[PDB]
Amino acid sequence: MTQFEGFTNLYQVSKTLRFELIPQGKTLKHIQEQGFIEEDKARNDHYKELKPIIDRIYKTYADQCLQLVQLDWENLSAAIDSYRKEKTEETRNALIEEQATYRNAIHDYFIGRTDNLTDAINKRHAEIYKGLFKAELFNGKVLKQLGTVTTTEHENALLRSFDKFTTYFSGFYENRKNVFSAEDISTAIPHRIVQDNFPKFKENCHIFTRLITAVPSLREHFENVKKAIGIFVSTSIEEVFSFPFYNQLLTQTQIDLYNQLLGGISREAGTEKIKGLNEVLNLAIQKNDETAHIIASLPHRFIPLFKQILSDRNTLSFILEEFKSDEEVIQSFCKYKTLLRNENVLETAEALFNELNSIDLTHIFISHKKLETISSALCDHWDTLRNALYERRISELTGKITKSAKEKVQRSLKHEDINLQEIISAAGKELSEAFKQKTSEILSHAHAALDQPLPTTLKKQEEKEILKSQLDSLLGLYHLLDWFAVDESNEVDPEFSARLTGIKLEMEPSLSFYNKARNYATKKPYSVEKFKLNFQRPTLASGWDVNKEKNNGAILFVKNGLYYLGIMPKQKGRYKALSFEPTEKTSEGFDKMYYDYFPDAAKMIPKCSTQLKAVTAHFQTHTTPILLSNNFIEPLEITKEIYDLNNPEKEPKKFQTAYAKKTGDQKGYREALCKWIDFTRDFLSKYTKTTSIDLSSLRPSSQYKDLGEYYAELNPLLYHISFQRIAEKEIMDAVETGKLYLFQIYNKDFAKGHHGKPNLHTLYWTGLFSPENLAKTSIKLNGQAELFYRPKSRMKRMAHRLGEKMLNKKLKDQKTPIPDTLYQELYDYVNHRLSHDLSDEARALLPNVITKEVSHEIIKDRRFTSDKFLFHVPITLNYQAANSPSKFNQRVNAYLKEHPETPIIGIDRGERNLIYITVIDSTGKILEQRSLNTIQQFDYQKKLDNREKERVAARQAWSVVGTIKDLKQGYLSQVIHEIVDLMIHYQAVVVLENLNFAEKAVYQQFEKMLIDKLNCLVLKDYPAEKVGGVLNPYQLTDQFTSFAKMGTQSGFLFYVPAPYTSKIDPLTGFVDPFVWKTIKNHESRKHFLEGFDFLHYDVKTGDFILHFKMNRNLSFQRGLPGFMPAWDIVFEKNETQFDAKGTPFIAGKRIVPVIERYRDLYPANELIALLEEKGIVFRDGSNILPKLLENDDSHAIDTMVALIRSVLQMRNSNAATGEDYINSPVRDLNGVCFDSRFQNPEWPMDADANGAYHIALKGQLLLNHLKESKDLKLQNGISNQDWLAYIQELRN
Amino acid sequence: LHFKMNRNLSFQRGLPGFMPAWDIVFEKNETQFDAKGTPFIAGKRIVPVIENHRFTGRYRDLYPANELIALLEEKGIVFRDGSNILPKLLENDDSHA
RNA sequence: UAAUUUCUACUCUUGUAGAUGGAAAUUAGGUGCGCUUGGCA
DNA sequence: TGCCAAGCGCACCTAATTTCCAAAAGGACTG
DNA sequence: CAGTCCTTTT
Ligand SMILES: [Cl-]
Ligand code: NA
Repeated sequence: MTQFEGFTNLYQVSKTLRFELIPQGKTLKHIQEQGFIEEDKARNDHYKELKPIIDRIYKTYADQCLQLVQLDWENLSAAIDSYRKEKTEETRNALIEEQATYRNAIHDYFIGRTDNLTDAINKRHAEIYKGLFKAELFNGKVLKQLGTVTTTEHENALLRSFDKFTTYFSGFYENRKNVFSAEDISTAIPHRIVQDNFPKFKENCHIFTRLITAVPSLREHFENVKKAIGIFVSTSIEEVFSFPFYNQLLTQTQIDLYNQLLGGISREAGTEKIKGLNEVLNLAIQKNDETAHIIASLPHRFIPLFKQILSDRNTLSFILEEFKSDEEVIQSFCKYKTLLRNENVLETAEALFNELNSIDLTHIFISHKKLETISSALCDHWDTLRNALYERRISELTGKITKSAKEKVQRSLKHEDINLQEIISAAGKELSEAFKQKTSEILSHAHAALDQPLPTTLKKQEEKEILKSQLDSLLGLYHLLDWFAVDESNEVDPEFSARLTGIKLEMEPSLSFYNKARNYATKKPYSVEKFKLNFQRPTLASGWDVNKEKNNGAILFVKNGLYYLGIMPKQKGRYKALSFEPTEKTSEGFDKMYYDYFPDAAKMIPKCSTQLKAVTAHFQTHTTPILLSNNFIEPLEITKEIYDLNNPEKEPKKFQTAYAKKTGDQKGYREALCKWIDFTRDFLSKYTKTTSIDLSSLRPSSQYKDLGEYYAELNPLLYHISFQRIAEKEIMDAVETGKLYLFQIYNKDFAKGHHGKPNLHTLYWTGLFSPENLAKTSIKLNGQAELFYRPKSRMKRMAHRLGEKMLNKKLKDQKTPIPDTLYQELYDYVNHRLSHDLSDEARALLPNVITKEVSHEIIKDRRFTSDKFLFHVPITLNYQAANSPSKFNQRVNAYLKEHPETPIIGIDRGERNLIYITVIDSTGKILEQRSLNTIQQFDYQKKLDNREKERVAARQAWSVVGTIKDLKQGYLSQVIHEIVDLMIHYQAVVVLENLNFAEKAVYQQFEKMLIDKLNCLVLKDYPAEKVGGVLNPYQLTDQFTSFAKMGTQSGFLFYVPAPYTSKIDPLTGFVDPFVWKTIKNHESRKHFLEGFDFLHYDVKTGDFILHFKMNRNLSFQRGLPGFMPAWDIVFEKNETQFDAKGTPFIAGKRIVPVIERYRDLYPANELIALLEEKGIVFRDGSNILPKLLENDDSHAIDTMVALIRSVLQMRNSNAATGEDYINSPVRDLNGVCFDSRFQNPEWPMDADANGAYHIALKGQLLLNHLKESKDLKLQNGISNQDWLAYIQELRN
Repeated sequence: LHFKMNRNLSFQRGLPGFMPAWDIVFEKNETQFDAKGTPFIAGKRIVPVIENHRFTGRYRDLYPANELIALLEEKGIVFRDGSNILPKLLENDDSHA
């Protein structure tokens, strides 16, 4: 049978380790003498200047190709339409095929293999493309064929700075292939054109069509917008939304024009913005007329296109020019301030506002657009002023006050500019005072700011704050002046209008200044960055192989449990390359690694045999075999059969499984497969690097199903590591003469005083060089290691000064933390600087604190107070396995069917908890449940919330923002740790919400980290040879590829829909079945009431019972009949009950919305109240519902229905009280209503816990349905109805 | 101490009155003289003496302005510049302060 | 209120516990501020 | 205590997805 | 050239 310990060595996992390098002997001196750090820093800067210049080549060529593109998009449109309407696998595969067709068509323009062009252009293109990813960039040929464009001397100086060193760009080359690729990859121009933007552009066409059909008036409105924007003059609005035009939307310039048709164009701040289509639509919806509803019911928002890869963005909107220095902003603003002084704006403004005290307030108007801003400023609420205006006008109407008249008044207030006399009359003299007070403040602060002198730089935050407040004050005055409606439509006092407009014009630059100052001041300062080291070796540390040591300059050593990196630089003088001679292992010295690798057979074999030039040149005009002798102890035969096998016309090769899919030649497949493997074995037997490799463990060629299976077994044999001893003399002299740079590879696990557990990464590294691993490779050392230099980034400041005492964050408990609010007090107290008497709570903790005097000076941020050499080195684990797994989920599912006792860990994002776990057994009973707001005695939820608020505050205060991703990782690392221990201890499935069905970041980040961890899980404590140790990692999730490609299962991890997991009774499965949106009138509520069979009082219990059949009130339901035909809904007597800990609560309590804040509500009590007010007999046990209905009192009906809705509100929250409970309105089989307030640990302790519990239980649904299934295939999602039916049947 | 009346409404008795804002003043604790000629200390308050928890038999003379000067100088806050003190008082969340 | 390849939390311990896939390229989005036209009874 | 919709501009922070993780063939230099 | 060492490849 299967076993949990059988989840290992299923696929390769690559990782990077990071270390510090400590130079030894005269290494640092030689590095300094040779001036390598400066040289490598200079390369880095040259790379950064050059990259944009070189990028100009790609950007131009790409646009030149994309301007010529003319495709027909109908077929792709159709495939999209098929797969959308019918959701099958065959329609998908058709779209995937079509997608790939369209991509290749776009790509054909780049490579010069498109029929839509002439032979001359296709010849020119292929010629350019042939040189885009080589050093042909740096020669000028590709720029010679592209235009008569040319480069400035400085640009040529840069290009020649990478002479004999163009390989520094060999990664860049890959990044740029990723732009021009035809593959289905995000980085690529074709993908962007085909799978990103075209769907959008298609959808836009559809939206346009449907809109102008429903509402043909829009056609011209849209055309008019285009006229007003001044783009696409020769193209009518119809053509813009036709497929052929999409051929004109492949270049950035045109995409931005398209986007601004949707988007509109802003001018200077304060001026009217030109509206685009999407705004015109929004405006039309917000009118709430008939045209609005028609539009609101359709799709009413065009989708902007994504940008073209690499291309610079353009905008027709106004861009404000930047300040360049502290000095420039201070001068400008200082001048503007002086202008405002000499102009006499504050004294005019004050005189203007005074004018208001004794002038006809009928001839002063307030802008309709500002009425609500003024309300907030001068009144309790934003609607105060409107409402007072409304109510006053209503009171002034003549005749019987119809509803239409009130309607008319409301409509008048939307547009009309209101005079100040009316505003005052409606709101009261209070308003006059609030106005005068506010104008005083704004003038007072403005005056203060003009008098207050400016700082000398903006280098300190205190200085930026001086700048900010002065701008704030001036902006305040600008805002105040902009309160007044000044236009000549209203009968404004002529003087007032002229004077206001005058000082408004003088104040207008405040806007411009405010924005520019912010845009400058909130810039982040150049922080120092580590840069790559090369030591004058273009292929430095590219790969470790003995045969490459003389080119790549990097070797490894071991000596007395310590690890060293050997770098062999190219010095400035003439020196013979350094050679190392082994000796007897007894002699003192360093053990040097001899690394022996033949990379991926699949590529290297053809590279060294079939794909040779001489081979290709021979088979071009010959059919006779060719025998290779060079690097072969005996000659290797290349026959035409073999050559043509790896070099076909046909798209799939005859030995790839794709030829088996495409055709039906299983004979010829396996025959081609055998002959190729045979040939590989012939190569391996003869080639110099492989001939001595024992391949007897390989099987006979004929027994391999796929080529991958073969290469999977082969590659593990083609890598070996051994050590030989070099004498101390050779090494020390090499260091002495500067022919060797020797560094200790270091982390804190190598400290003299290290005496604890090592970092996981240390364990990987030591496991890598362990004897077991050398004999049978589990961990491989990979090439492409990198060395970095990181300059000091902080100043040395010891966290101490003299005889300071340091206060442990935890008590002698070594468990209980000191409150955040008390720490500084206790800290200042134990260092005798409190400045006041100690608080009572501090004085209570005082006896259990721990202090440590400072004997040894430890440096804050020490690691960053001096330059460091860093080293990144990649490794691969589970090396014996294939590179990707096969049918990983099936293997888990197989294991699960044979292990029905498997427990489930539900994980939930909560409302009051970041993450909440509930572990269930295989019978759906809770083993454990807890919030993970606190781990290791630290409240991460509080720390995170505080840091998020700081970051907002920073943003608003033009202060340094900083990062929160580090704190998030800190937290999630602890969480991941605890989930991993639970999984291992329980051998359990883990179940999370699918987020496709706020604080969704912290949970998304979790998902990622959890999977990455479970892809390769090593537990420090476990021995190396035990499953879960370093040489046998656990692999419990499927190999992560992308979130895009992720399904509802990744091994032991499962995703389930969140709906109906929190607001659901744990004992019955009951959910509120009603849609309260559809209960809105006296009519709807009364039909709703008529649907219930009875409501009657039970004198025994004190409860009311309301009987409902699920087949009634369908109009008001969500179409989820679940499993139960009826429910007795219960109004619980509002009596005292006691929880497990002995704390009381009131049964049946609800917490309902107020929005003042929430209100306590006792339904049963309130029902009795209603019935007693109405005088309706109920204590006999009679049906109350006919009597409420026959009476036909609408307020009694409303109340009753309001009460029903409350009773059905299971979840009841109040942050203030910390209540967040579930109380079910229905009795379980044993005749009791669930209440989390009882604090029974068998059940959910709160609402968030209930969530996790049902997350877990949805997983259980998947495991139960898997068992019953005869496949190893998990069902695709869970419909809400299936869920409810499941859980309701189970519980009852 | 400036208070807008359309503010901190959670602690108000719901009696806005007529005025929008008040400049609450901590009067300097200097000597003033009544008409008869008797001296008194301006700004003086008479507050119950409180023993731990809730115990109040006798009363005591308090001088708010001077005690504020004490509290600021304790914590090294500069105030004779005319600068706003409120942000500085709650910038570090000192419970005593 | 300190030590780290680096991060978070710690300090019996000149260090502890857990985590940690790098580099390069690209793209998408978020938060904040400013502004525009509108909406809310 | 006022938010919300559609959108334009600026600052910076965060996340997702691609390539590589190489010895040796190939050939541009450089006396 | 013949060798060296950066460039490019499967
Ligand atoms: Cl829910
Ligand atoms: Na450790």
